[PDB]
Amino acid sequence: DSDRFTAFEEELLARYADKGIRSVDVAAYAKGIDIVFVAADRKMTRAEFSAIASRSIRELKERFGFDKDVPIGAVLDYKKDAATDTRTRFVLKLR
Ligand code: NA
Repeated sequence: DSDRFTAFEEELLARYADKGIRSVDVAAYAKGIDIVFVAADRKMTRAEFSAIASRSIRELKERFGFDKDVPIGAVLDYKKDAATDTRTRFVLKLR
């Protein structure tokens, strides 16, 4: 149960590691689900992130069977390392 999304997260991490992504988390709450990406840099444009997020959300929905009425969004954070506080770059609104 705790590991429901782990394999999926690991797959996405491995796919986007070359783009500075260091962690991926499927974060579910009452009103929606977000895929939370953490990068070690600020190089990705919004348009680039938006494409990565859109594909990951499509994949999430198909893989876990999330109905069309389940809002899903995505977040890109910049966290350089464990010595540095998180800064959020983009939040794509639950669609
Ligand atoms: Na993770």
